[PDB]
Amino acid sequence: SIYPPETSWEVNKGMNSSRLHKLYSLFFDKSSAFYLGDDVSVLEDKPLTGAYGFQSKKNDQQIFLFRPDSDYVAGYHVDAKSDAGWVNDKLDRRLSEISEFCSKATQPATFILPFVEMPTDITKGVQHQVLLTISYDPKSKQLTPTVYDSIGRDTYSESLSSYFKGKYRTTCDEILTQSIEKAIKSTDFTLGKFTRAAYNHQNRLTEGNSGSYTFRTIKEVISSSAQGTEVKIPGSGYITSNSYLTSQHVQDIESCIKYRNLGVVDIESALTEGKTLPVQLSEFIVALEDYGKLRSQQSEIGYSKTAKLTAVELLIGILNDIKGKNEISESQYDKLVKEVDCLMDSSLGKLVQFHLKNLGAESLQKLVLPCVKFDD
Repeated sequence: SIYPPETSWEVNKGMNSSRLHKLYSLFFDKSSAFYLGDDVSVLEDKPLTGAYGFQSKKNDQQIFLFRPDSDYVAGYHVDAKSDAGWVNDKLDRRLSEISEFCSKATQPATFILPFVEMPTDITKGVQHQVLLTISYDPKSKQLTPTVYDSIGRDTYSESLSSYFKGKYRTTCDEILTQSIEKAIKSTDFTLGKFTRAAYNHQNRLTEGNSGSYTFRTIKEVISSSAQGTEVKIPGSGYITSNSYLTSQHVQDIESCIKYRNLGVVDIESALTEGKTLPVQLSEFIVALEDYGKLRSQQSEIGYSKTAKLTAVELLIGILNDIKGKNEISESQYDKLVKEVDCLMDSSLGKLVQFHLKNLGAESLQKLVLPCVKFDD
């Protein structure tokens, strides 16, 4: 399976398990604002199926980060006459696997699992991205569950009176606490206080960018567990959301999803042996081809559509020729210079600009010139 470059994506347009996995590649990119190799290093294994293991350099603690899964879903019923909802069987099945790992765990661990919360009895379909953290201390013996939420509170001109919270739920906390209680019913562990940390002042049905917030919280919870520090979030350690999810964070995310072409084997490698994934030139070709496909489609000033499909076609041909063995005709290089202005216009430009920066060239000509064979 492959995580394509989705050239038109932006953070307000939502998350899914595949792209949240793709963003995991930035955890060992020293160039990225999400870099963790300072804070932790890879572990072996220590087999927690479906999770990546990490050992902190600074202290004793073990961090397990679960790979996103489209079945990590909890549904809650807004109507409080109904039952609290459902937790999908797979999410339940790794509350049980965490608890069995902890039953033999001998060093303290934190478990990080990104999942999706949704209201089922409301006709409207809304998905909301949240983060489950379970930390276990081998001497308590406590699992403390926490949910990080990027859309809740400051409540007031629009809260529920403690009457109406008896009538309506806004959260899967009731059924998720039940799931965790049932998962440790087997064991001897005492269950710590279930808390939900709601940050980023107030948002709508929109997640719509909470995928990006919970990815960011993932990096914050690994960093803070490695250094033995409280987790800091908006409204509790960070001034406002833009302190937390800064503009550099947003673009590290947007460039990863928009412009790279990663196979899941590459990401698994990247976090099972703690290494960066250098951008290769084939990705550039693929990114162009899917900017081409998606720009054929619409809108059916500026450069015409036929102008930029003729642009990217010729530039893909060049990059293919450049790729193997092979080298590029001088006749074809003149065609490209008269297309260079079109390649760098309007988002297609940011695509070209991204790859040029990640393959070490100042421009198209400087990228392709060492490659040209003049006659003669």
